[PDB]
Amino acid sequence: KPRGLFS
Amino acid sequence: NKAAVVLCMDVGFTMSNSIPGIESPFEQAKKVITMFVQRQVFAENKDEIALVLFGTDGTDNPLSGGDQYQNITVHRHLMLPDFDLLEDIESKIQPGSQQADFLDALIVSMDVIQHETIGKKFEKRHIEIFTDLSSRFSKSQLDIIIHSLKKCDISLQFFLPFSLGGITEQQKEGLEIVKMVMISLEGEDGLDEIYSFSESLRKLCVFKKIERHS
Amino acid sequence: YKYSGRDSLIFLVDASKAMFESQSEDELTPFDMSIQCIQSVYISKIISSDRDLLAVVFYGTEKDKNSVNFKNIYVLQELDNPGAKRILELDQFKGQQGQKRFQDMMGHGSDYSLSEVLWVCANLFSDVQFKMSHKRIMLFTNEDNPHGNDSAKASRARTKAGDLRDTGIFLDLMHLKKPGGFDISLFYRDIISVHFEESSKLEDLLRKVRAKETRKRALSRLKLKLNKDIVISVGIYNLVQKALKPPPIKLYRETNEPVKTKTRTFNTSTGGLLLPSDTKRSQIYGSRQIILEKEETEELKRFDDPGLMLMGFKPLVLLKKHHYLRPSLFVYPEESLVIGSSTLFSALLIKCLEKEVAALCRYTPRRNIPPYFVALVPQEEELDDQKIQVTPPGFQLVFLPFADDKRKMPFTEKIMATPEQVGKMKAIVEKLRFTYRSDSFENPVLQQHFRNLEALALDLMEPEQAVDLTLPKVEAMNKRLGSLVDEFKELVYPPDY
DNA sequence: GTGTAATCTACTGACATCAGAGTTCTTAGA
DNA sequence: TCTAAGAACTCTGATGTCAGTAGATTACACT
Repeated sequence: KPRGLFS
Repeated sequence: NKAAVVLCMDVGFTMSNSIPGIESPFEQAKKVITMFVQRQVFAENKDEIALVLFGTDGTDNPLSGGDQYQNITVHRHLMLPDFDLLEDIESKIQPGSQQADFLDALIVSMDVIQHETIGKKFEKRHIEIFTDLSSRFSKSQLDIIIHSLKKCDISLQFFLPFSLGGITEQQKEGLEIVKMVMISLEGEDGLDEIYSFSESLRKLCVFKKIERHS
Repeated sequence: YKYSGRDSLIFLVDASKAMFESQSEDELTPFDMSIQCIQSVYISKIISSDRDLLAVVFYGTEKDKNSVNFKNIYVLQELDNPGAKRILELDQFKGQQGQKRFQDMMGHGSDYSLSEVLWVCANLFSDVQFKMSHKRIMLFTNEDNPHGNDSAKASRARTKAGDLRDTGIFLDLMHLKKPGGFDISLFYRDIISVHFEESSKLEDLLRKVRAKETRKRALSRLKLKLNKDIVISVGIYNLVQKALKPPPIKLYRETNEPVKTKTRTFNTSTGGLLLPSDTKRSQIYGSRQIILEKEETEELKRFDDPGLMLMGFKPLVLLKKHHYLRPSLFVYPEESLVIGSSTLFSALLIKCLEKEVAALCRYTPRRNIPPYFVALVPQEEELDDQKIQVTPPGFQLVFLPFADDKRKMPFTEKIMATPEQVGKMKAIVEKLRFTYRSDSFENPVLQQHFRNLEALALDLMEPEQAVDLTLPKVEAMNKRLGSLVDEFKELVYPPDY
């Protein structure tokens, strides 16, 4: 799943 | 939930030149970090931001040294995002003329995390580094770095100008090192954690979906 | 029909000594039957169609009052919008003591002439000023021959009644009750629009229904545009609305007057009065404050000129029912704006229905509104039961949801059932069937609110305290299913609650 | 100028509707 | 050792709508 820069 | 955000950018020299047909990785990742900072700004998410604009022509870091933790200027520590930080990103940044390692900046941001994420309550951490892989770096603490990233629950992502699907042998070996590092973080799936910059634009242009817990 | 027009029903009861006291048995009374009918329909109309018109006028009476000072006709209350101060008047007459009052105020029942009676009612409908949508007259008599004696009166009657039929007025009598004498071919086959001693048509006029209605009012007419050049004229109509209670009105203690709210906005630093220009809108983000013009706080929404934007078409399996957003609306061309467009509407409808595929579009209901994505799922007409409209033919409007709506669910794992208990649950689900008709139920809230309204209005001894189908009939479920609850307990239930 | 049209634009009743505000409930909680 | 923050729902008030009505304004027009 999208994480960090995307979460 | 809570999260800590520490964005790591390079202000070196290589990104100061690029193909005329495509925007420089400097300005490209600049718009990216600008559009991304806007994202966590509008959403009232309690995520805290710190910035590392490494590759600095000077050195303004808590871990200043002659060669250890060098050429680093933390824009601001790990607190809530706010506008003036975005504006100061938009204005204060300046093209550089030096070249500096990122693994150094990785450890510096790591130390900021360990020095602050226990000082105040958090639940999970990220570490993001934007660079062009034009650094002279040694693989010394990589095992230890990945170790205590696992221990402190810090997720590392890299963002590179080239696309997985013409770069220097320096850039190519850095990419292979990066693949090694990401697999050493999670495993084979570490390939997905590789990110280019145009894809960052495509995947990020939208504003933050207004999530809501029921 | 003409919308501002209104539905008007005049009431007309045989006030002779004929049925004032027939009372063959001791269970009802024809006047007490008609008055009950009038009271019931009138209170139903109160809530139902508060804007309509009613009037009650008795004939054959001994006292006299009407517009034209005729003989033996008494206009109890003229044509006017329904109101309590009239239900009170009618109630004054409901009862044995009530009928004593009725007889000793206006008369036992003198001679009469339905020719003249219809004259009277005609003048009544004429006198009103507002426009009338439907005009209907209800006799309440039983002397199935108005008069077999003076035929000339009968000729005059048929003549005038034909006239009223021609002046735009309908007429209807419900044959209430007579010993024998329960026929309509005697003098009325040519009046109203086989036969027995009591009228079914008067039964429902006691059904006491109390919803409310609005006519064929277009919610909004917008121009469906296929492309930037072809446009058609569609009327976004509405077919389910969730009636909230009528909004209350604020009144003074000492006098029950309207109180005319006067909210305003004014300064705290000084006793000034901020006029609407002198205000600003604001938000707080990122520890920094924001200003926009009040004009801008709505300018921040201008997205498309009003209308519908059909883009493509889509396979009806994909429009998943799983993601309803707001009540659907209905689509049907309005020939008024773009002449002939009804053709293209029909074309789209026929062809889409034939090829079993949706039609997606952008909906901007009014100016200043962001657009949503709505699908024009076509609908075929159905009439079969009695060749009356059931589902009107055209397109629906299933609003399709936006990403900001999915509301990510707190994932949990699945555990399949064993075919044994599901095989028995087949029997359980079979047993408790029931056909669900659309208008099955009522709001207990709306219904009870309306009730309590009549209660307080009419100084009743009691609220009606309606019993409403919403609550389940518990014993029915306990019985018709049998003790299978213990079966599924022993199948798929251990000791813990 | 004078006078009669035609017809746009008004207002209102009425009905939907966003938003705004009043209210009870879970977690995080000195 | 418990106090806010969001939630949620309902409710209220404006904004905009539609059909209708009818007024006043504006065009047309007079040898």
